[PDB]
Amino acid sequence: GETTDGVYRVMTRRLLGSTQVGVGVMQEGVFHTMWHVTKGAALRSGEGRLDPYWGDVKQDLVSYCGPWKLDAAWDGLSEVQLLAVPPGERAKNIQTLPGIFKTKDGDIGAVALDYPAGTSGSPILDKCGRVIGLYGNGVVIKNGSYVSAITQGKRE
Amino acid sequence: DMYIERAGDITWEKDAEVTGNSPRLDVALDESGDFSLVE
Ligand SMILES: CC(=O)Nc1cccc(C(=O)Nc2ccc3c(c2)CNC3)n1
Repeated sequence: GETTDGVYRVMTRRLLGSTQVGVGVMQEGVFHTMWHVTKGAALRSGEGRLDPYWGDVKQDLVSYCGPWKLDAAWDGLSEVQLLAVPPGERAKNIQTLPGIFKTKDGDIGAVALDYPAGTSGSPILDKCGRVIGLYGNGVVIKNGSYVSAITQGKRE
Repeated sequence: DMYIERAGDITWEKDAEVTGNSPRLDVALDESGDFSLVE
């Protein structure tokens, strides 16, 4: 299987044609995506197979082949880049200044960019190219646009 | 059965398209991992 670092599309042939259900990050031999993309199911990579290693429905994250490796955090001041990988379209970097989700358990960074549901799992990066979280879990505000959290896991 | 296809490198792009606002939202997170607007 292809295990080179980079961003990957999560595809399925169960529905009509081939459908992109999400996106993920390959880093240090571990595939990282959002839980609602795969529902914890096994993935295929050419001839190889990736099996789930860690997952949590509340965090909305899952890792394949090993533990969660991404641990960079948003600094709270700087602009970031959503490396959006939309269905049927080429990967493109969109720069934005994140907002804030104020919760009872603290504040989380949030990106106000609207992309198809099949873009879930696309990495959000800092100026160094480090993945500070994944896109695809948030809320819908008054005007109808999407505001996603910058969802980051924990590195053991 | 799901499968993965490489889509690119993870790199910061200088002079990328700068868009999107920065809203400060009061949200709640339930046990199913779903966010909702607290109002
Ligand atoms: C217009 C619009 O809605 N767009 C986008 C864009 C990205 C994601 C989603 C979405 O629906 N995310 C999602 C679905 C299921 C679950 C969770 C997040 C966490 N619990 C399960 N929508």
